[PDB]
Amino acid sequence: PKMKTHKGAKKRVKITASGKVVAMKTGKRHLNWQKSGKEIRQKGRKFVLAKPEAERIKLLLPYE
Amino acid sequence: RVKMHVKKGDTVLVASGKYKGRVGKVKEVLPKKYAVIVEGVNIVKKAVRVSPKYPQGGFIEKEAPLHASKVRPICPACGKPTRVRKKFLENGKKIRVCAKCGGALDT
Amino acid sequence: TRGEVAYSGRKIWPQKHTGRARHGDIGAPIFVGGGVVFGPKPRDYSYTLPKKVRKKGLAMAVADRAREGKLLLVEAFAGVNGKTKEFLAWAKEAGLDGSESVLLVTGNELVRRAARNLPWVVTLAPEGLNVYDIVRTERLVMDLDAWEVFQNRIGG
RNA sequence: UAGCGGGCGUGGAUCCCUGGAUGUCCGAAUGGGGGAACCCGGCCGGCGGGAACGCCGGUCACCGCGCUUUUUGCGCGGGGGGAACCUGGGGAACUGAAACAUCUCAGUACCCAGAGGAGAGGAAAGAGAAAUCGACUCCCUGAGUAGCGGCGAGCGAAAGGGGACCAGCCUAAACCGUCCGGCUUGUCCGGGCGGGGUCGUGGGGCCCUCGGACACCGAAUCCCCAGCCUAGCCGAAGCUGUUGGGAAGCAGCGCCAGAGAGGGUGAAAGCCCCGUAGGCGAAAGGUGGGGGGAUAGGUGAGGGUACCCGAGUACCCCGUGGUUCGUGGAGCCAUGGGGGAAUCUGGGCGGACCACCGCCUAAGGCUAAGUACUCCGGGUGACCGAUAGCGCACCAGUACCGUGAGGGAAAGGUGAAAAGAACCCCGGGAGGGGAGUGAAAUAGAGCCUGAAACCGUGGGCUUACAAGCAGUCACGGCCCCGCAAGGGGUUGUGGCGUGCCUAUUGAAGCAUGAGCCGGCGACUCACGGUCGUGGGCGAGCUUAAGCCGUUGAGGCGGAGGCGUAGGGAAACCGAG
RNA sequence: GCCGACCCGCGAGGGCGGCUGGAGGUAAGGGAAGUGCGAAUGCCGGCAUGAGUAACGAUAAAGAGGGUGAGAAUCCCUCUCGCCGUAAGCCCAAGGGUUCCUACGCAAUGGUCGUCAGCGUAGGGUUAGGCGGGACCUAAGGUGAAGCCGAAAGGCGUAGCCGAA
Repeated sequence: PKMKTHKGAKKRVKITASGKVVAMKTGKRHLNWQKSGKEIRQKGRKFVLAKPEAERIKLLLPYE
Repeated sequence: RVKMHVKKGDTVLVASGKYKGRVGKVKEVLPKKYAVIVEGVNIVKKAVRVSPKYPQGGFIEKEAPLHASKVRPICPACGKPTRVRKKFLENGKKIRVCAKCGGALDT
Repeated sequence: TRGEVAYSGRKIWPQKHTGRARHGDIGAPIFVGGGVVFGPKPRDYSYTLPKKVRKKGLAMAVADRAREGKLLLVEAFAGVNGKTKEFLAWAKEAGLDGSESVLLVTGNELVRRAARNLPWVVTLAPEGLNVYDIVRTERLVMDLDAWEVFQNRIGG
């Protein structure tokens, strides 16, 4: 019957209007200090794919 | 209550299995188990030879219990289904175009 | 099942110093009337069928009979009265023997009654059609009431 | 359950259907005891020739209610039972996040008490943004959105709208008399009574102008009639031949049908029988506004007033719980405590609060419907069929087991009917041997079938010079089928030949289970997605509950969901 | 079901034949699932394995004669023989409930057998004004009117009351 649909994943991801599981980079907070704008702009976004397809089965009903 | 078969106590014809195609005597109706008998199954029963109610050689029988739905009604005609009638005094059952059933006692 | 046994949860055997096997409460499919497992239940076989295609079939069914030429829609009958003689004579009128089938169609209380007892006259009428019924049977006996029933049934 | 037996029925019996007697003692038990069915008596009558003994009948428990002069009482009620369905005081743990304390099963089992064929709720101190809706329960969908969280597992709204169903009236306080006690006899503190009135466009109380009224809404209240429940009743249509123990079968001719639903009958029957389709009936006890009546009752303007309009309540603060809400800005709301008003200039929300603005009437109640569940009843099945199906198909909640709590079983078959084997032979009988019987006697009394495991009789074939996963291959010798060739099978000679299953890199292994054989025996259910696909429509696809309908009968029903545009956290832009 | 030296499939299996058996069966085209064993020291059932082997229940012991009955060292009738006697004799309380007593009976139970019973079928038997307990007494204790308390159950509990060999 009616299942959960998990909103953790939803609250931190966004597929590309079809099924290409794509999202945001990983590894902030505990960096900074010793670096420059290099990794700054580069922390911007991310790709994500492959096993995130299993992750695509995770979310289910809503799409969004 | 609920034993309204199709028989009473007089005389009727036979279409059975043992001696299919005979006729029924006075017809002792006993009991409500559909067991009926006239002169029908006249086989042979044992019963010991003891001096009391039995002769020196006890080995004989006559009429014996039988199934109810083995017979069919009749009247001064041939033998047809009994259809009932209000005599507006009593209640019996005439016959297909003809008549008689319990009509031997002012019926 | 194995938990709804008229027994108890009594785990008679210990686990260790015993003899033969190892078992919990008597309620288990490994025994006698001890509840089975995954089997037959008073369940529900049911689902949905889109009107369109469904009613395609409806039309198509009678249409398949309309593909063998085995039908007729009489107006008034010779067996109007729910008696057998007249209706049979009228069956002789329409050209019907004594070894066929009567998914009739038609909507007349009188007709259905007489034609209800008559052996090969399974009789069908229109407020509740059926395509199984026509596949298995054969004779759209009809009044146009049942045909007009067809019309508003497959309208589109 | 057969019988002896001696008695009752058309002067109408068993019998079912109704009411009534009977209903001993125990049983909330109930005078009072009390280890369950025993015992003791005070009391009114009765019986014993009956005072002394005993029984017959009458009485004698406790709590809650109003009258009763506190009196005795009189009237009232009460407790205890119950499968699940409902409510409440408290209330676990298993498990689950593979750990574990918060989060979870869960307010599930459990204990007790309560309540009814329904419960529960219910007329807004309501939603929540529509300056819009318009009492309550169920469903569907909104939407698994919104929303919560060691942001971990997981927990999950309502508004919306489409359906099931639709029901609406009163109190308290003000206020007007009236009866009773006190008393700081007061134009008084209150209460027993009656009318008064019920509000959210604020109502009314009361006082004065309107004219204030037959009619009008008519009940949930009483009174009926049709109709329903527990005995019953008519009932379509066949006759012959035949195989046989039995026909209904196969044949000839004929018929029945609102009836071909099924069961029976020695077998397979529309036509023989209960009955079916259909049609029909109740004295007795109960059921019913559907039709109806009547009854309870309920329906109208304005001025002035200004009296009331629910008090430890509302409201504030600390300790609280529900709500999607875990300490969050936490609102509402239910309350351990401390604190504590007002009377329409009265007060509860709009998620802290302030403002505005709409919303709305608390702190005293009630209300049918629709909704749920299944012991008992009928209906009726792609349900089982004697290790199944309930543990129970039968003298099963019984034999046996524990002190008890409690555990709990094994178990159907002659025939069509007993016709159930009389008479005689071996025996002490038990059992057989001839009989009769019925078609059938491996249908013979535990009697349809009667495998295998396992235990036996004769006979056909082999084996006593032999080293063995006992089988297989070539040959032969023997016994019996085969006309021929062939074949059965017996197994002497030799070629060969390391058990089944588990677990292992690796076993015939001395790592393992198995006595044999028979059976019951383990990959499933609604939905949730996912890939594929056989089809439909294809920019369109599709209904949920539920409604007319069915006697295995369809159809309907646009609420809603999605596909069509994506993207930005957002604001918003926009095939950008 | 039994038997098979015949037919068909590469196979699980399919067909034909006779005997047993006595009232069912169910194609082709489909479909709904407690569906396929051989193990699980399987649940159960039936029956074997050791196997004529250990044992017949304290090492205090029988013999005869006669009798009964189909059947006797096993029962019984008498002659004979040993073992106890702080018990291995007698009672009561307890408990068991026809076991009793008699006619018959061995198919069971009896640790063989059994004509025997303590078993069996049926009948027949248990006498109180004094025994013994109740129409008298309390103790520990419990219930329990009252009372105190407990969210529920109920705890706590005066007078009373049941209570004994």
